[PDB]
Amino acid sequence: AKSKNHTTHNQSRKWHRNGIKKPRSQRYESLKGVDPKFLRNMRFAKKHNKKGLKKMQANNAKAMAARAEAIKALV
Amino acid sequence: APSRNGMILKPHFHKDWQRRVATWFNQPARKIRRRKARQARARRIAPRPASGP
Amino acid sequence: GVDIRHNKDRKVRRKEPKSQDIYLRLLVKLYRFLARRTNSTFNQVVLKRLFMSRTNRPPLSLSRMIRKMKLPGREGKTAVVVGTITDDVRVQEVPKLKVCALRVSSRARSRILKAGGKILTFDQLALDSPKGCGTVLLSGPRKGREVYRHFGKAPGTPHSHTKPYVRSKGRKFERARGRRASRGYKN
Amino acid sequence: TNTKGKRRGTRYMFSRPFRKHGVVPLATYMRIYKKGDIVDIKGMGTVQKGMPHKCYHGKTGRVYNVTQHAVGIVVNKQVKGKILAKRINVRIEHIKHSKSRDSFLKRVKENDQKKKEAKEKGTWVQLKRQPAPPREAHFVRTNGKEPELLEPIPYEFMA
Amino acid sequence: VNVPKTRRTFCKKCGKHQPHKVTQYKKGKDSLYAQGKRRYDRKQSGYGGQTKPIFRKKAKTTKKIVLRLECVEPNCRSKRMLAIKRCKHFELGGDKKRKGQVIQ
RNA sequence: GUCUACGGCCAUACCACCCUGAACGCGCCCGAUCUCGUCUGAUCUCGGAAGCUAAGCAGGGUCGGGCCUGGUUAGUACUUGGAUGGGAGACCGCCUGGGAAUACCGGGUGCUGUAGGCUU
RNA sequence: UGCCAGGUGGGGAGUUUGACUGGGGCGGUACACCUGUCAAACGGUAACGCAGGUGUCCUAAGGCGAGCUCAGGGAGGACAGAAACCUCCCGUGGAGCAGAAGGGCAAAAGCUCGCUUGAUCUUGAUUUUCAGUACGAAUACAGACCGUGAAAGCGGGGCCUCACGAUCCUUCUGACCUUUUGGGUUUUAAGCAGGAGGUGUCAGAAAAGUUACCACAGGGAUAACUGGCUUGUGGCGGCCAAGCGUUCAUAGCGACGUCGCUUUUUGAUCCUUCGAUGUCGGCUCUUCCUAUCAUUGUGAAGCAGAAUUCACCAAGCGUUGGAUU
RNA sequence: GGUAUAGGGGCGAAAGACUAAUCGAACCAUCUAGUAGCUGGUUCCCUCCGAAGUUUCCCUCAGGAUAGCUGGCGCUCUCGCACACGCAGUUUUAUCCGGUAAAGCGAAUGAUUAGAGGUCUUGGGGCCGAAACGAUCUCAACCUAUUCUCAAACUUUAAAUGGGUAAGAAGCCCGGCUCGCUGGCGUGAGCCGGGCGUGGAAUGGAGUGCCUAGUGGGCCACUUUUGGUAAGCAGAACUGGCG
RNA sequence: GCGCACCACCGGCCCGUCUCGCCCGCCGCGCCGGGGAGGUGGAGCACGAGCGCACGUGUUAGGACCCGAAAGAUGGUGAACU
Ligand SMILES: [Mg+2]
Ligand SMILES: [Mg+2]
Ligand SMILES: [Mg+2]
Ligand SMILES: [Mg+2]
Ligand SMILES: [Mg+2]
Ligand SMILES: [Mg+2]
Ligand SMILES: [Mg+2]
Ligand SMILES: [Mg+2]
Ligand SMILES: [Mg+2]
Ligand SMILES: [Mg+2]
Ligand SMILES: [Mg+2]
Ligand SMILES: [Mg+2]
Ligand SMILES: [Mg+2]
Ligand SMILES: [Mg+2]
Ligand SMILES: [Mg+2]
Ligand SMILES: [Mg+2]
Ligand SMILES: [Mg+2]
Ligand SMILES: [Mg+2]
Ligand SMILES: [Mg+2]
Ligand SMILES: [Mg+2]
Ligand SMILES: [Mg+2]
Ligand SMILES: [Mg+2]
Ligand SMILES: [Zn+2]
Repeated sequence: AKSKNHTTHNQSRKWHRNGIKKPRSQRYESLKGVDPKFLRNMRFAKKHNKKGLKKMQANNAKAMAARAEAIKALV
Repeated sequence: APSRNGMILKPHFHKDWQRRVATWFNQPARKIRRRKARQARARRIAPRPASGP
Repeated sequence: GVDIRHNKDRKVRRKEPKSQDIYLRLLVKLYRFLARRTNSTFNQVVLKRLFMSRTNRPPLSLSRMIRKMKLPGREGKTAVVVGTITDDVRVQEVPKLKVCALRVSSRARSRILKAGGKILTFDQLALDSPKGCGTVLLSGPRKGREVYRHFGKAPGTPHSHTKPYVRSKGRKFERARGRRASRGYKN
Repeated sequence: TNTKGKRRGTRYMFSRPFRKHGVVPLATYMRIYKKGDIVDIKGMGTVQKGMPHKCYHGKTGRVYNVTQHAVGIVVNKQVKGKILAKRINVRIEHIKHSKSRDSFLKRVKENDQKKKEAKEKGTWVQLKRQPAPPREAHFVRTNGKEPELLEPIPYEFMA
Repeated sequence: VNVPKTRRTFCKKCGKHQPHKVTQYKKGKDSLYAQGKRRYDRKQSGYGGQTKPIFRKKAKTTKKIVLRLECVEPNCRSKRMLAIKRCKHFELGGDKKRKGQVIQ
């Protein structure tokens, strides 16, 4: 009682019935699989981002004032 | 046969359990009989507490 | 002879509530009129959420509603909930809020009225704000039920954190060959 | 049935071309690969370490990780039902920059130039590409000479 | 295969590379009082015959060699097991073979 | 025009023979106390500047081989899709598109980056 | 005699006696793996397809650094010749890299040296088969101890593609580790983590036959008939013409080659039939076919007569009695 | 006629024979509605959607588990409510991959035919020679320029068909902060602020989550193709059908 | 602009384990107890959603959609045939 061994005859129709999908690309992909040293450095950099925030605030305020002055000069 | 993530269950129904099924249709009659016996015992000891010692 | 697939022609979304209670039917009729007539989409959202089932409108906690109303800008606005407002016991200070919900718990109702807030029904909301102006629409956590902890990637699969269906948790019921590196392998 | 060997069927795929054996040129070793760089993988038989699998040969992916002498590339792979975005570690010698994205970058820069320019002019320029249009009807001038006749050639057996 | 009698490798207790003595690991005695052995003896007692399987389909003709590395540093004497690929001939200090000689 | 040191692409750069090299440079070359290694200062290493283009090296030449790039081969071989096309078959023609490779015949025989020389 | 212990004990009891398979058995492993082809220029793809290989081996045949070039050929030198050793030249690798094959490698990945044991300890991530689960194998990292080289660097086994193993149990190694239950100490024991002892039917039962005295549930998924496709084989018929025929290829034959027909032989297939289609022969009887043995009518001769064979229309009518099986 | 031997027992001049029409283990009742991956059957209507005989594992091959195909229930959003994101058994424009068809063997490996020039080399039969590479050919493996025919496990070349990516807002251009990483200054990555929108053609509304039956014997055909003389034979690839 | 629910990512917290370390307290100063940083393992936290009843579907243990063996065991009846 020998039977059929292997085939791929009807498989393509089954694959294409339910809309074969390209993998869903999502913004901000995960960081799994990256070297630990680089991740450690990134974590340390993000840990101290809050430090020296007033410098960023002052620089942003100065830039906003300069942009407003430039807009007024243009007008 | 398991099928796509069901619990692993082990029912204890491999003996002849249907031979020893205990119904509870006697429950209201049992309660009535107990109440009648309790009232009769309370009446037997007229001044003593019905609860007991 | 036209080659068109008919497998996705019938949409499955609800058109009417499955419940047979008559007060919900009256609210459904009122908001059907409001949504089909007024151009406001708030009435459409309220109608759709009224059609939803019990699990699709999870209860909203008092603390979560207070925190959402704490956001700047949405001050002096009426809270609109299509679920049930439930009391939260691990919070002490409750401000005054205007809330609209199908059901309010007795503890939550007492605490809201004690603080000086107002509790309204949807028929009162229609009279007060027929177009839903000046209202904040909120809902409870949809994924709050314990069923979703069992959903997703199957247990016994690498990088999976799904709770398996176990009769009882213990030392000798699971966490063996398949989960121990000393017993065969682990995922 | 066939064997499950990793390098089965790679007799010619992982083979150096004709008269191109020997020392690997050093230009490929000193090319940088930033994150988000589109890269096409081509295996090289000279280097055995960091060898990509035969199914990724000729595929194109994006770099997401970098090591001392290898990079991590996410490459789409179809397995009988779907396309899987999977990440692999490939050494530098089997890695080269893809030139598909540079044409798009050049067109983007040209479009930005054409947007900054001709803006004060007021005339909007065509930025979108278009397929080949009709051949812009013209005149053909047969000065003097008449067209040459081309009669069919009678058959003759040559073999 | 041939391996030397001394092996200067890492020592977990010392924390550094130390010379180690190389000896071949051997099976010990069942001790007659392990929980599994006691359970097996209780199960085999009485009637019913043999209760557990007896393997009778040996296929492999060799066993994996295990090396017993003992730290030679005093006050440590830490042992460790190392397994090497299967081989049917093993020795210690076995004839370093003096490459480039006359064979007879 | 050109050379040296480090290179990039790795024969348009290779191979065989012949001719020419002004200056710097590159080498041949002169020795083994010190450094160093050999059966041998042959190689390597070190110490030098009496001779030389003899050789390497650089340029040029061969109705040169090879190599690179074209024509021919050829719309040929082959090939996607089509027919209630032919033929007993083997196979073949047509419609709709793509399109090779030998023999044979032409052209060419390294460009170039950094730093430093010579022709001042 | 009663109770234990060892031996014997098909007298008796229970059970087993794998799978694939152009039916089954026998034969083989296509049952776990690796190389080239099949395989139709991504990948993947079957047959008891083709050519093969594996269950090993290596203290160096692993890891570094240095120095050389191999196979082969030519020209020479006392014994010395085709092969002993030395010298020069040519030598893209035509040698070697343990094995089967493929790929790869020339101041190497080959040969010779010097030093070593990265064949060490520990978290994760990924690749191969894949369900994208394990095992094995491998790939980039990271944290310590190192080896080597002046250094850049290289190395956590073999240049790469294979060389191997779950639960339970036992054994070894490690922590001033946890419990050993009313408490305390000490032996013992149970745990935690990492190796080994093995399941070759290799995701892993503990397993001998016979039944023609046989039984049950099924199967035309599967054999022994006929009937179906095919015609290797069997049988029959042509095409060319080297030769036999005393001379002369074709009166009669016809090699070396080649084209056909039939299912009156055996074969290949398993399409119908296993809730049953009664088989080998012989006897009796009817009909049909012609690939004609004889008779009717004719063509040909190595046809003189007789006889003989070749061929044509032609199945109307005949094709016997017995010994042996 | 009386009596004795009763079911793993009896009895047997031995046939597995007889033991109440049953004997290679009698009859009666119960365990028992024993088990069956194996046959057969499985009861009203209409409407809507609608399959597979395929991958992996199993003492697995008449069966299961697991992926695949199917149905149901939803949910999150966009809008012919003058005002569109995103996806495709498509094509176009760019940019990578291959080693099959073909072709070649005057190019490598292997097979192989025949003539010209070679004491290249040596050797066998031989002839003119005591012999002589002195003359003449011949057969051996080789060479120098030619020549005939080949390769699924050969190849310098090399298609058609085909397989990945890119065709913008998740993109660019500036300013400033953080870093136990790497560095002579530098990198590289991550954080905040600001400015710039139709990114080839044509067609589609999409995304996402739970349960889930049946299936897991297939067959045929154009084309490519393996074994076999061939087969309405056995076995593969693409597509389309019957089922 | 405030931004539900939800999704993706980056951070934070809890328990086990590994590495490097600096300090805190006492009734009993010890083989005492506690804390940090950096990886990793968990069916976790990160302002909740369960409980009870009823209905439907799917998987099981039961006789288990219905009918069907060749068998096995316990207790009894037969030599009126042979
Ligand atoms: Mg009481
Ligand atoms: Mg006993
Ligand atoms: Mg027996
Ligand atoms: Mg069988
Ligand atoms: Mg091929
Ligand atoms: Mg293909
Ligand atoms: Mg070297
Ligand atoms: Mg390391
Ligand atoms: Mg017999
Ligand atoms: Mg059949
Ligand atoms: Mg024949
Ligand atoms: Mg006559
Ligand atoms: Mg008998
Ligand atoms: Mg039944
Ligand atoms: Mg079965
Ligand atoms: Mg539907
Ligand atoms: Mg339909
Ligand atoms: Mg061909
Ligand atoms: Mg059917
Ligand atoms: Mg279920
Ligand atoms: Mg029955
Ligand atoms: Mg039995
Ligand atoms: Zn030690």
